[PDB]
Amino acid sequence: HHWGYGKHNGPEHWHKDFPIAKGERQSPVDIDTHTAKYDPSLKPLSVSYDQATSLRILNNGHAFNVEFDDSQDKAVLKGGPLDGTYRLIQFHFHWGSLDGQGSEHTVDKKKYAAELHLVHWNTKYGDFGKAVQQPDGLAVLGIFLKVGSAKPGLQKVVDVLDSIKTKGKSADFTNFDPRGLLPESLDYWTYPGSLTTPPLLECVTWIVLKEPISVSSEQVLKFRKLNFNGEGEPEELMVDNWRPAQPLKNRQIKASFK
Ligand SMILES: CN(CCOc1ccc(C[C@H]2SC(=O)NC2=O)cc1)c1ccccn1
Ligand SMILES: [Zn+2]
Repeated sequence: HHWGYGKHNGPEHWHKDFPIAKGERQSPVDIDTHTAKYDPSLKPLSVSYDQATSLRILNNGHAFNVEFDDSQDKAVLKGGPLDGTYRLIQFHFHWGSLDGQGSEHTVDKKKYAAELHLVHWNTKYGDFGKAVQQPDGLAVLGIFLKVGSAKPGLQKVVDVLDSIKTKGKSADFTNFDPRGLLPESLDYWTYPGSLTTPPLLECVTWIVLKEPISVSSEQVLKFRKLNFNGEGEPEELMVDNWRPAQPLKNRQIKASFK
């Protein structure tokens, strides 16, 4: 009886195994656009993905992860609210059963169809496992997806999903350029939070882009054909793999833009 997104093991149950689920800096949150404060001291975000080396795509039973070589400073996030250098380790998405839900963060209570998370770790902690034990260990760049025109740069991801349908399947996934998943603007909101799955560690500086990317209905329909289950188990469609908004508590969301 392990955690997941069902009636019996979903977010409302996670606190039993992971009491930090009720902590002081949990994610995601609703972004109240009128109460976020413009912070003119926030720097532009530096996204340096020119040298990114993708390796593999994995269905881990909760999402699919596109994994990168993080053994050198090749794909790094710097600037914005961050001190020092954060290495890209993986990206994944959260999405819904319906276009009207799927994002983890919300904007004035609006749910997007999906949310992309580019996960980066602070190089001053040496490895990802050490970084998650630190309050400034990770930087996650969150990007909303809305359904409209196709995202050309997403299609290579969409087309490999047939090969990783079930939990524990992986495939080669080299030479994927994550710059093709970014919107035009790097305007962002930022706040201190957590991993949005168990172990729910309070180690993340969240950077959520204001501008969504557009993906087509066909692209997100292919996400929804993935399975939570392993091969030869009853089919459970991988849909609604999002944690809902958590209490903001004693936090301020800052805007990089007026
Ligand atoms: C290091 N580790 C393994 C898991 O740590 C995680 C890091 C990120 C994620 C993905 C989350 S965070 C986000 O933005 N969206 C997600 O889905 C999940 C687990 C540990 C460390 C201690 C105990 C157990 N495992
Ligand atoms: Zn995530």
